[PDB]
Amino acid sequence: KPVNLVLPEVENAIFIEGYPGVGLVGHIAANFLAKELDMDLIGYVDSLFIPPMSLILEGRPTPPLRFYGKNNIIIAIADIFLPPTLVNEIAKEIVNYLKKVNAEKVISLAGMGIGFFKDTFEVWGIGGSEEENKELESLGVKILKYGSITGMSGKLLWEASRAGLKSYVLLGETFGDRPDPRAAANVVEVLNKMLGLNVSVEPLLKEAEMIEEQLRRMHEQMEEARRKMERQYETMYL
Amino acid sequence: KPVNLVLPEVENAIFIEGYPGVGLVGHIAANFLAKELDMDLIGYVDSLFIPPMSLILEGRPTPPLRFYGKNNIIIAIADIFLPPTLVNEIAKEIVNYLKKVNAEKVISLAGMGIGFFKDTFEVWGIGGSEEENKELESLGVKILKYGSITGMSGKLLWEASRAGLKSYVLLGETFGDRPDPRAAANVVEVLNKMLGLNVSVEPLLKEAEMIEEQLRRMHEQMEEARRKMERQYETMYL
Amino acid sequence: KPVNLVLPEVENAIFIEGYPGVGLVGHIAANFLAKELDMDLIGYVDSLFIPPMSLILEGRPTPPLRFYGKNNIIIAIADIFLPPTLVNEIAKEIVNYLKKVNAEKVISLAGMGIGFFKDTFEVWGIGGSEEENKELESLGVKILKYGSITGMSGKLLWEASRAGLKSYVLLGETFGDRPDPRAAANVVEVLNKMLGLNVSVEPLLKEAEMIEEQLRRMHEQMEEARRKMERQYETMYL
Amino acid sequence: KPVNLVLPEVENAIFIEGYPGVGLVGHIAANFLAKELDMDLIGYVDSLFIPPMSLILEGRPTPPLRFYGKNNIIIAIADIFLPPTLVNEIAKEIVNYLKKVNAEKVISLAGMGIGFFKDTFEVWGIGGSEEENKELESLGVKILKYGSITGMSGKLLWEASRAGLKSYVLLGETFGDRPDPRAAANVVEVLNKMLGLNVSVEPLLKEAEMIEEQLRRMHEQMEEARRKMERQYETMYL
Amino acid sequence: KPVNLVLPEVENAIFIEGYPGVGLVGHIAANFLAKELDMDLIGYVDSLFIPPMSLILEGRPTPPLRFYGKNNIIIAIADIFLPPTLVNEIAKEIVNYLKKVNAEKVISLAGMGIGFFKDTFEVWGIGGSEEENKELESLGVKILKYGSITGMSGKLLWEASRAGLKSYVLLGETFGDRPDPRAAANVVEVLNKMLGLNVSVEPLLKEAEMIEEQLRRMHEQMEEARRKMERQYETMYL
Ligand SMILES: [Cl-]
Ligand SMILES: [Cl-]
Ligand SMILES: [Cl-]
Ligand SMILES: [Cl-]
Ligand SMILES: [Cl-]
Ligand SMILES: [Cl-]
Ligand SMILES: [Cl-]
Ligand SMILES: [Cl-]
Repeated sequence: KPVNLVLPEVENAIFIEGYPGVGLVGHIAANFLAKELDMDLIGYVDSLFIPPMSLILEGRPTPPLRFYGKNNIIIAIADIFLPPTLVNEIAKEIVNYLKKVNAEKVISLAGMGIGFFKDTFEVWGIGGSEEENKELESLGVKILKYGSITGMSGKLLWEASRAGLKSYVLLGETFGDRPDPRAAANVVEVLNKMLGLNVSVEPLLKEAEMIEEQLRRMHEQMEEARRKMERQYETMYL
Repeated sequence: KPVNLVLPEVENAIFIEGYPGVGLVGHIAANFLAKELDMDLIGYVDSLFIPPMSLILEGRPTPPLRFYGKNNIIIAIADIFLPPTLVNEIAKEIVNYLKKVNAEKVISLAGMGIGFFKDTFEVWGIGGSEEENKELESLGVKILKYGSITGMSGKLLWEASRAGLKSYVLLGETFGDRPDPRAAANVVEVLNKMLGLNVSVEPLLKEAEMIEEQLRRMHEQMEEARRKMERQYETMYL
Repeated sequence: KPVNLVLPEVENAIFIEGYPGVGLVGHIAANFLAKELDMDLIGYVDSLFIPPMSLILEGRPTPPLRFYGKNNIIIAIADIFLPPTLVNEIAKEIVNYLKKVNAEKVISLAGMGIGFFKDTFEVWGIGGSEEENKELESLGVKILKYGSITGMSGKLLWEASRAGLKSYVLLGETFGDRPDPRAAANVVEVLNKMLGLNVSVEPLLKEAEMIEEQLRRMHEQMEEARRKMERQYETMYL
Repeated sequence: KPVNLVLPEVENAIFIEGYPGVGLVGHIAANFLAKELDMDLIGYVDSLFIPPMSLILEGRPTPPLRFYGKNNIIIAIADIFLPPTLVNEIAKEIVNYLKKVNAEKVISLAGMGIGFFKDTFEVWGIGGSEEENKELESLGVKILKYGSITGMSGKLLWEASRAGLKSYVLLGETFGDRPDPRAAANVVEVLNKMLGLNVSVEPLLKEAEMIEEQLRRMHEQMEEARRKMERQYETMYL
Repeated sequence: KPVNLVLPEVENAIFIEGYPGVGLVGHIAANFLAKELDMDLIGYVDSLFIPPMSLILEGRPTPPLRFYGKNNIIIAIADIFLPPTLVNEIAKEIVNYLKKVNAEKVISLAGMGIGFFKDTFEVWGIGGSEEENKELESLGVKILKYGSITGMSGKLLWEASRAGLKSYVLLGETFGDRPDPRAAANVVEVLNKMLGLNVSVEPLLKEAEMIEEQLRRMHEQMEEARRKMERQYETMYL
């Protein structure tokens, strides 16, 4: 067997997947939820085809593909992109596990790279069947009419619905070229409504401001430093 | 088994295949027929070697290789190019299914990239045996004397005929560098005669005009906008 | 099993192979013989690793690797280059078949890319053993002393001789950069002497003249057309 | 199987691994310890996927992946980088061996590429569990809070701890672009404290000085030589 | 099984291997010995992963990897480089054969690419164990202290010694960028002393002179020809 899921059964699990993707939208959202709900590391994906590494998080070695849990919610995180065939093999194992445990919901978190000059960033959605499309509509999420969703999200959407599970994908609009905690927040907001979780997305919006403030400040200091050096060169040498 | 066909039996099926190819001729033709005959999604190809995705069509997740049906006609569609060995594996499974169900006809839809400065775009044809060549001649389709037909179309032509099925390929002449709904229409016209379907190719010809009108109009507005900006720069700054 | 030879037994077969190669010498020679001896398509090579296609010849679908026959002569043709390991696998199956049927002769047709400024184009030869070298000498074919022969020809030469079959390769000298029906003719001439076939190589030499006449004429008309356009531009605009 | 560990059992082994990596920090450290503790070559990794070579050390042929030993300490050395899947396969076999022999400690030596203009080069650490983190803290090694450790080190850290073994990684800060015996020395110092070995890191610090002195001296002589040649050209030819 | 050695048993064989490598030193040496000792072609390596070809030597088809013999000495020759894993597989089969027949010596011939401006070209050596190092010392061959020997030579050295066979590598220093019959001669001289063969290396040194004389002469005639053409252009056209 190329891929082994090492993951305890969690009956009627709500499974949320945020693999790396455009904007890191899914990934930031999933990681934020795992943190804010004080989830434990409950399992991981094991395969010879996952390249050798340990991530170190709060001084604990963790594998690159892992599962976090707090009673009934599982969150699936990855820190690497993976080749297509391996993704498919992992998706197979995940869907087997979700059938086994009669998972209540299968939710994939994703990003949609969508220009620069858009006023507000929406969250789009798609459901396994018309029933799930209706649910998403009733949380005021725009349903995606035409498109493609590649990667784990796209495969889970199809595979999980085909196995009779209620499956969804949320796609936060983002620039498409950078980590975007704001778009992740939009997605986490939709997830609050969907699951009644009441997690504040403030720390996420704070994080975004602090990054942008830091960038502005570093650019200021860089340019101020070269202007000082030019003025200094001229007074010394003209 | 590398490829699983998930497809109910349709006795004495007329199987039509329009995989992506030059001009998207086959693909547009097949997709148009599926739509205009209000076909249902009846099946799909499943394989670890098909890269992970869902297509979203009218807000429903669908796999990239799928089958549409309406009583006795099956239409095979793909939204991705596929590597040669996988194509061969899919062809094997398709031909097995068509033997099983005693398919009446196996028709591949394709394009022939053929210059720019040709007055009219023809439709060529080829049959599994001289019997099918004769049929195509009697619908005034030119028989291809010398050529190669690569991809699924070429393989099905040979494999299906070798298994005792009546097999054909229709090739719409096209530019060779762009989606061509007009050439698809030519092919759909030939398919009407062949199967007595009376599907209007008007919406297809309309679609082509609207695309071209839109392009012309956007190019007009683009060029008019830069001329305005030049005039504006000059009045402001000369 | 990666490669299946679908080929009826032909006792004491004279097997001639002309796979694509420098100059298309082998290939043109083999194809010409098959045509001029009104051979039938008697079989083919079947493998998932042969890329999907049908060639269309005289309006009949044929596979890319095929066998032509007329009582006791088999001619093996291919329309594609193939990767080394697959070539070896095909060679194995071919040699098994030739042992089975006690083949009388195993002849590979090939080209030798050899400069531009040579007056005459020779045909070289090599035999499985000194006995076959002697035969070739007695038809005034130069024996190749040192060299390598890659591809199917080289493998068959060795494998067929090692299985106790009389094996040969004929190599028509050619430019090395273009289809050369003249060099093919040289090879077919040697094959006439070797097998007493009396096939005229005139149509081949005719074909070469007509191609060269067409090229000269097109180049004339091209250059005459731009001279006319220059004269026309000058009279219009000076 | 694809990888065979040829290695005698050493009960309750202290296993130290220094595979090549940034700075050659791990590698230099491990190699130095093996030498200074007069270890014997006790085993090696054998695999068809290890490229064919012998290293020659003190006139003895040795394989590229080898194990050195002196009563209870095993040191694992490699002289080549290896592809990820092979690394994982080797890690599997190593961890199996370490379970078998109830290894006391599993220590990976590594480097951390970390800029140029840093005052001191530290040594960081990480442990399989909080118990080992505590040990490292009590030798005044900074515990790594966040990061990733790729390669054999990262995999062993996780795999060995998951099999109930006490596992650690030491990471010497280094420039990141060159062999760094100084950083290796820092790591060997930490290893002395951890295992009570009292190995002098002087020869290592000496080695670093001699390399740097040699570089400076060669650059001096090069530049002095071209200045002499310029002066000589001018006196000869002006 | 990927590689079959077709090679009669030769009890207590002296096995000499000269696979292509830097300078073609090994290869020229091995080939020269096979010729000068009037060896017969006794066997070959057979594998689907050896690319299809025949070499033609004195008008006989031979495989690219072959074995020459004269009572008790086997010489292994290859005319192609091979991928690492295949080399390892061939080495496995060779060492199995050498255990089977209780081979007396396993000698690899190789080159060491080593600059341009060296007065004399030495021959270095290395032995499987200290016993063989001593033998080589007693024929005044310098023992290599540190280095790596890649390819078949390196693998045989290790594998054959690990199977209890007496194994050696001789490395002729050479430029590193061209066929070097002189360095091959140096190696053949050492092989004479080692095995008491008294083969004159004169024809080899003669061959080198004739090549160099030919090069000088061709370069002379080339340059003399363009000078003549310049003089001729000037007298015609000034
Ligand atoms: Cl990341
Ligand atoms: Cl200045
Ligand atoms: Cl498309
Ligand atoms: Cl201006
Ligand atoms: Cl061709
Ligand atoms: Cl190294
Ligand atoms: Cl001067
Ligand atoms: Cl060579």
